Amino acid sequence: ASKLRAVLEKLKLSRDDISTAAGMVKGVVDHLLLRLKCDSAFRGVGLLNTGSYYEHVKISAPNEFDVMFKLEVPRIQLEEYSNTRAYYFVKFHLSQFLEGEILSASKMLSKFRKIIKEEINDIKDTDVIMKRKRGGSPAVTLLISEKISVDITLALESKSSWPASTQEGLRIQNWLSAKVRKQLRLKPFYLVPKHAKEGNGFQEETWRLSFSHIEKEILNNHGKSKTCCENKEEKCCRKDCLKLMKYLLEQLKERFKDEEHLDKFSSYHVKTAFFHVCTQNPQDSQWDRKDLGLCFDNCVTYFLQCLRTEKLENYFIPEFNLFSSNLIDKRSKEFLTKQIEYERNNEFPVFDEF
Ligand SMILES: Nc1ncnc2c1ncn2[C@@H]1O[C@H](COP(=O)(O)OP(=O)(O)NP(=O)(O)O)[C@@H](O)[C@H]1O
Ligand SMILES: O=C(CNC(=O)c1cccnc1C(=O)O)Nc1ccc(F)c(Cl)c1
Ligand SMILES: [Mn+2]
Ligand SMILES: [Mn+2]
Ligand SMILES: [Zn+2]
Repeated sequence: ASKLRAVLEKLKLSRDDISTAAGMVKGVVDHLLLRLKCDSAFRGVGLLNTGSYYEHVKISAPNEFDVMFKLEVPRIQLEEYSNTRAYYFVKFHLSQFLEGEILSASKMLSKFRKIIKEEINDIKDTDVIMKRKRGGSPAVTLLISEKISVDITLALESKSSWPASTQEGLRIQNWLSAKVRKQLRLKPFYLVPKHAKEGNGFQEETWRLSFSHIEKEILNNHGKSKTCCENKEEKCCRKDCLKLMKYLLEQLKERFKDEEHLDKFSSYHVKTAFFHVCTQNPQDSQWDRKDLGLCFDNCVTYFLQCLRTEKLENYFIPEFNLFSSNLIDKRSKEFLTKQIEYERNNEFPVFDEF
């Protein structure tokens, strides 16, 4: 009926596209998993599916999938890197990766990337290529059949207690319950080969904490009520609001692709801000389908406040500020503030098709 509901209709994924893309991705991922198990270093890899497709908040087309290839490293000892809260040294067939007693993130990622590159070349039945290494990413990115991108992130799995920098994160007690928080923090955590900033460069030995699996569990079990979105009387608009925030940023980045001020914004910024708004608004009655426009406004104004105050804490690691001036210039946040305010004040013309 409404403008926003019409936008959501256009953002829905086609069942046929899903069927084709799911089969294509599974074939390639399962192949690489099998072949990586042949290498002595990656003998123990397992699959975890992550990101927006597996949280059912992928929009427009199923053409971008995220997966972790995780390895359990028992007796893992961590050392936080230079008070960064999110980046760590890992102290420790893995010997090829040691730089001292440090298990080098870049060394492992390099070898991981090299094995995958050699293995996709032998896939003659399918058209699979490696995309160029994108700086700062822990992923190795594939393109299947010129159309579907798959980001494969190497991860070390730890079944130890989560690091102390997470003690005050995951503030879900009033929304999803204290007992759920306790259950989630008994799950493993992951380290991925995303390196801390060091000057104008990177500390290439360091790893980054990742809780992508907890983000998926929260998105796929997202209500105060256990039956949220399982029946026609409890269809909340939380996922719709995240889809609309993602589309707002996707559209602005496309329009402003030649404007440097939008380069460092990402869908993870809107995902993080969305989790915070869920913490702020914990009741399912604050996400009623009939209030879609108000709920989406709640999300837009929260994100605008994050930009203006330069505060967007990582949801798991509260002293890691994604909107720190060390990461994004004030001028760039003000620029995005300007464009989002324009959309809010004009009923989101960037959502119009014509
Ligand atoms: N900067 C980051 N910090 C922590 N985790 C991240 C970061 N970027 C990506 N991730 C994780 O990796 C997943 C996949 O990344 P990405 O493909 O960029 O996002 P997405 O959520 O799948 N959104 P999209 O692909 O645009 O629909 C995210 O959902 C996060 O769980
Ligand atoms: O840091 C990054 C940079 N982002 C990307 O490379 C990107 C860009 C466009 C689409 N997708 C992606 C992707 O990452 O999937 N990603 C990241 C991934 C897993 C993690 F556990 C952590 Cl901590 C960070
Ligand atoms: Mn994705
Ligand atoms: Mn991705
Ligand atoms: Zn719901």
